Amino acid sequence: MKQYIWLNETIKSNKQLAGPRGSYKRPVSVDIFRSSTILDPDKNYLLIVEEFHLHKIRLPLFKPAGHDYQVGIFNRSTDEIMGVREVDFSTFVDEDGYMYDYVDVGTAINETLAGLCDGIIGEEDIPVFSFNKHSKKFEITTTENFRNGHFIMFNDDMRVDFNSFEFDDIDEEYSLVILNEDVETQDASTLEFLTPISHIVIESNDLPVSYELLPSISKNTTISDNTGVFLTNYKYLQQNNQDYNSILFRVENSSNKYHNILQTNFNRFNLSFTIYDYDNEKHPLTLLPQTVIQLKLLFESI
Amino acid sequence: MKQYIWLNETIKSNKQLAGPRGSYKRPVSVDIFRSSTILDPDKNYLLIVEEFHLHKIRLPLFKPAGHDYQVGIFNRSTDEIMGVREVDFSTFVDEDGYMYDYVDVGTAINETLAGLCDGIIGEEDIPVFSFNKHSKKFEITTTENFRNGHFIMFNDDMRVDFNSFEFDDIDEEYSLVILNEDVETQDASTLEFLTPISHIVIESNDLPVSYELLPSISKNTTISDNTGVFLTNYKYLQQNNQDYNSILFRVENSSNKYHNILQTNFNRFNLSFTIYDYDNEKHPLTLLPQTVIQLKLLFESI
Amino acid sequence: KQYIWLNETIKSNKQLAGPRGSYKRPVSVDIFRSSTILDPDKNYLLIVEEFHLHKIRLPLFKPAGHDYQVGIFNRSTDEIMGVREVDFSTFVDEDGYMYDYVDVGTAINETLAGLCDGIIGEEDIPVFSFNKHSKKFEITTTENFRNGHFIMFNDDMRVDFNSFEFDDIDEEYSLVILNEDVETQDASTLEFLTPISHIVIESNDLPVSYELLPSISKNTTISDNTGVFLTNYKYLQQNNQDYNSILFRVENSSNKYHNILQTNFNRFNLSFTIYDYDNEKHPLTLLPQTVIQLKLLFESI
Amino acid sequence: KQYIWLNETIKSNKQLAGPRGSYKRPVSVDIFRSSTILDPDKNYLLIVEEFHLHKIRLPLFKPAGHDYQVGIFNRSTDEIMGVREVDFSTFVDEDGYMYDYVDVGTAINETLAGLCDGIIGEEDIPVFSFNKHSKKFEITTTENFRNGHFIMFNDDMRVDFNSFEFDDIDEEYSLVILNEDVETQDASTLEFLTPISHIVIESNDLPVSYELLPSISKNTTISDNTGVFLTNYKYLQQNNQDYNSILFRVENSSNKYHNILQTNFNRFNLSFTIYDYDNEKHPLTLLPQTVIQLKLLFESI
Amino acid sequence: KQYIWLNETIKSNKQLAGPRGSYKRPVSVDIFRSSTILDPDKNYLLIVEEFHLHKIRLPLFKPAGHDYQVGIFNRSTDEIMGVREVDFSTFVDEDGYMYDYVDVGTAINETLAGLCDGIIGEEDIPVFSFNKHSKKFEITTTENFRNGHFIMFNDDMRVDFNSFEFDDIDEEYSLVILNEDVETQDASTLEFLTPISHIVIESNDLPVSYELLPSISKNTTISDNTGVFLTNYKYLQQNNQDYNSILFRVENSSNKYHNILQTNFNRFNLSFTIYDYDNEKHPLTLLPQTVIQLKLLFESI
Repeated sequence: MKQYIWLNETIKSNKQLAGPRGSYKRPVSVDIFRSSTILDPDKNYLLIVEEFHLHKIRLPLFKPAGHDYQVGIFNRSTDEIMGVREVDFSTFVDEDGYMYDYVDVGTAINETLAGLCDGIIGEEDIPVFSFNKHSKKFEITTTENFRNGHFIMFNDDMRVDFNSFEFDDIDEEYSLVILNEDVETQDASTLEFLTPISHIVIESNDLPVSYELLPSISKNTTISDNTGVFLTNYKYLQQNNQDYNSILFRVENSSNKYHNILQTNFNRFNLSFTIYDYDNEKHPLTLLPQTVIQLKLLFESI
Repeated sequence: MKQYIWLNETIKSNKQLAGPRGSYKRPVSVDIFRSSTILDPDKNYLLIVEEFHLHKIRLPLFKPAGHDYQVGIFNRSTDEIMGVREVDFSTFVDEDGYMYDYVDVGTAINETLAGLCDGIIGEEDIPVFSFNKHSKKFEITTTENFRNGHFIMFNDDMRVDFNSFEFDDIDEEYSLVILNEDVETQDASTLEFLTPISHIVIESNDLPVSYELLPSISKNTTISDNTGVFLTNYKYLQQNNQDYNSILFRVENSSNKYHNILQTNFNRFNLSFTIYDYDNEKHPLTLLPQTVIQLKLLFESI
Repeated sequence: KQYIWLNETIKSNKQLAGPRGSYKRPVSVDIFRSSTILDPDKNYLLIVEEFHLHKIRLPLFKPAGHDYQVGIFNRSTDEIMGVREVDFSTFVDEDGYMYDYVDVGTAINETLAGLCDGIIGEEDIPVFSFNKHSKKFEITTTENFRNGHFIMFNDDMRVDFNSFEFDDIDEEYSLVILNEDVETQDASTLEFLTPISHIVIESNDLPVSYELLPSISKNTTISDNTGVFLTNYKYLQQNNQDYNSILFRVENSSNKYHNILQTNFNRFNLSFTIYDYDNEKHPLTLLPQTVIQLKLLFESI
Repeated sequence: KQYIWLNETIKSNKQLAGPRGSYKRPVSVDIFRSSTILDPDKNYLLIVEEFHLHKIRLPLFKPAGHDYQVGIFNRSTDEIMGVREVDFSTFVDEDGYMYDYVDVGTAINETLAGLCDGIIGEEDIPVFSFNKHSKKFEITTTENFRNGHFIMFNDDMRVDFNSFEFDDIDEEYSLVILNEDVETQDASTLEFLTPISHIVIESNDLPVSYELLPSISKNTTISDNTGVFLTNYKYLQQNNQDYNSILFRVENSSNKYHNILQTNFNRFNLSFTIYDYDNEKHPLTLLPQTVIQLKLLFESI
Repeated sequence: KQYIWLNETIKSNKQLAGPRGSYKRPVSVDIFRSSTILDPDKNYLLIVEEFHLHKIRLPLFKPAGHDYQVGIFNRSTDEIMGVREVDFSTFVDEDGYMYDYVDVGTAINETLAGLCDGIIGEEDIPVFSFNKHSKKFEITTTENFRNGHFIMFNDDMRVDFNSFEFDDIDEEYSLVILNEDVETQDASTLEFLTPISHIVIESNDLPVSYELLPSISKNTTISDNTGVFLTNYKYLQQNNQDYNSILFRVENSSNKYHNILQTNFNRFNLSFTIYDYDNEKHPLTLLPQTVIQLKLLFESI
């Protein structure tokens, strides 16, 4: 008596629908609509998302608002701090608050550093902070008399997010960057610390499916009655410096991500793709002209 | 007594059946035909494709119809667009609309670029777009005098499909390729953005099996009662520059990939292999003279 | 629910297998137990949990399946100078196999050298070899050859050595494009050369459900053909190693079950059989050093 | 069958965690809902589907679990010159931990150089160091030192730094055989240095069946000991990163269920505890930048 | 459906294990609880969910299993000059094992260097060694040795060092084809050298269904032999490390269950045992630094 009902669905795009480079920000959404009912009224069903493919989409790599970076210059002779300046990303950011290239994250940190040294260090001893495309690691390029005279300072947010450099803590907030070579690099990639993207989610405002329990909407009370609809949640990881992506999800062996279907009598519902950031700020996945999206669902009877 | 019924099948080929280099384009198809009935009438069954092997077949690597590429050249001194041309693939394409080598995709982009430099730029400083066999990444080769004078422009389709270059957006369509060295290469492979092949499916016109639910045929309306018989969905990924492949599948992941058998009394049925492109255009998997195809089905009783 | 486990092993020696396995003794075990294995009141499924074929020999190539031909194309006259079949007969064992991809490379080389005996000077004769390091075939050439001529591969050579760069001239032959002294394959193609498809465990006398097979006949489609298979392991040739240690362990998503039809037995045979891509089955044979391990599960329903 | 999902998060900041996580705030969450979570008619299993410990600091070394000693052996006189315990006192935090293998190397070195200063000249004093790039420890020496002397490692040093080649002179000490100026480990041994074994989710108040534990008594065997564990993540230190982002997802082992004993509840606590290899348990703590995510599944039966 | 989890650990030290594990104390634990573990009215399966054997020492080679012989062949005379069997006696520990592939290389090298003593000049003696970096054995030779002579491997050597290029002259012996100074294996063959087959958890007194085993005596094939195995871990030697840290974690949907026959018990013993390819059984033993972890599941039906 076990029944398997498979529902495929797709989304084509174009320049008229999405605008140049996805300027219109059209959310990825699909209206499933059929002439008859999908499920039998005698049976109880579970819903699982078997697969999806988000082919040719754009995702942000950095979100300055979440971070509070600061750089500084220390002196060896006087043994005191020369200055401290916050990293200003304002010129590099798009309207929605995001950046799309770790070269630009590296550039912004460099301009803050070069600007801080303007009065106090000579031109050819100004250290350069940059992002290497090959190794996916940030590097610090320095002269030998700079290393003898001064140190570069990172505050705790810079310390943590660029953790694979070598550090020597001077106080509660600031740390010195230990530099022995002309070109010093990270021991390891830390791009996972910089990406704002946490999860990608499929939701539905009208599908009669059992909600997931959530914590309190407010920041105050532990007590909560809050719920939400989630059909699958895919954990996103940023392996490299590619803002343009092609994301394949295929359910594996265990396939534990089931949700109860509450009402059998329906022929219509909406599905949407939503991106959650690490700060829990929600925003929709948007189409490019060249985006194709595939989706496969399974309604399984019990 | 739960029952496992296993069904094996193979296709050998030759030069008479398939034609030279598979000229005849005979679809991969099998008629399973047996003496007595395959299943018991007293039981209900699920069908799952345990394993297949597409041994020595050919697959296309690129499909120019779906892409609208344009290159261009931007002068720094005048600070204006000098020329723009569409990339023409007509001289590289086979009967069905496909190409079979990423070198040729590189060459086509190169000749477009050379043709656009014909009148305006001197012969020694003409840039060379190419495909590196060793790294699976496309490269742009340039002289120092060219980089001081001019830029290479990619439109939004080029931008997306060759995204791992460093870009600088000048306009709603075109973006500048930032070049700092003689030979500049992609920071990541983008062959996944070029392959027209999405899925490879096994289907049947006469097996009494439950249909999967499909989206609307008509462009205007969203409603649909469209259906189709799909026995398995193999997702394809282009790993390298190999048109000739040996494709193995074993069901270690898709525990859920079952289909209901509606009738128990059948004696014979057809199976055929079909390739779906990303534009959802259907075309059959075809034989070479050297093709061997293996296939294993499971009828599992409930 | 009942889980009944059954271990078996085959130690080998020079007296049982002969020197270099010259006796060709099939890998085979007779299980024989004092009482009945399964209790008569229950119904059972059989599954093969693991085996280990430790220290055995497998072939890497089988010339009979392939029809290789090489040729020389003159670029000046713009015509074919000659064509010859690749003969593997000096390289093959009694059973029809070869055991090293160096030898497969050597045989293609000697065919290519022989065809250039009268036509081209000694110094420009091209060399086709197998690299042990990269598992890729290579073509060594002089610059004088590359201007004058091209090497030709027929379609079987084209498909099996597909990762070279090719240019078709007619419906059978293709030109090998060569721009450097030492040109090599873009990717390994050993998967195209191995004859080994599957390794299987079968039984003459175990009361188990048979798998449905296609027709033995050359012409007709209709079939009542069947056969006993307890597991089938897909084999892939990763490198140039004829000697192998093959480990199989069942992953969690467990489908490879077979119905036991009769509970009343205390004795059965198991045999290991190799299947090739041309469907020709032959037995897995013992070496003196071979150890074989096996674990079966009888799981009740 | 019913699937009840429950998500939770912990945002953090400078005021909650303190500078560099100095306040040592345990990673903990109180769930609290207006209505009851589970239907009283049904029976449930609990499984932790996923968590993500994003931006946390973990120790890389814990001196109290080791007893390291270096020494010097003279080749000519063929006797032990001296021996000393490696002093980690200066390099350690309040809680007894270190966070960099560069500092583990430095501590071993200063003990080695302190033992040499009266009996070996400056030029020939060997340098023990950690290599950031290869993730392997190294010993830098002069040819004059190699011929005159040997470095001595005791058993604990011998085992934790096992990829150097060794020569046992007595039942405790071993000679480090050195041929080049810079000699390195044949393999990384960071897995032997980490104190972190498991990371666990526990709950004092959730009505879930306990896991059976052995006695806290070292001498006696008998035990009635128990504890609430909802999942246990095995941790592996691969590199020199104290700052981590740890992701768990139940693809591997969905056998990890615990019986819910009481359906009637709307409140419980979840905490993240770290267990070292000596079984010393301690709380996972927050940095200002930490974000923690958590997903539980109550599944009916 | 009930899930009963039982944890267990062994925290070693110098006094329990002895210096370098001198005391050869087997890895064994006694579970002993106040009340009965399982419910009397229910029926149970047992699965081992995970273990961790952290800081143990395993052997890499076992000479008694192999009969290695090298030889030398003259090109000019076209005959065998000499043959000698490879003696490992001077390298082997009390229990018949060796712990470094360098020493296996050295032992073959001395057997080779003793055979050349009277026959070949000092410079032209070939060197057999193990390359630590590549995990491959190597042969170093001079130009005039390759022109003058060949090295011979017998069939046992041929099979265990199969990655070299070979050429057979006789039912037992084969020639090692050497074209360059330093010649190496085309593939690693440490898997042909490890004597370790699997690591097993046993129990004398746990009331659990035994696994069915073959005959102890090789005379007859009939057998009523049985043995208690709770889990069965296949071991693979991937490098030259004798000191290891072995982690086992079960797959989501494993079949590796055993039937518990009696629910009325509160005590049992677990022990870790190593099985070799010759089926010889020996206990896993503690070092002072060893930590053992273990998690059982009893799952009701």
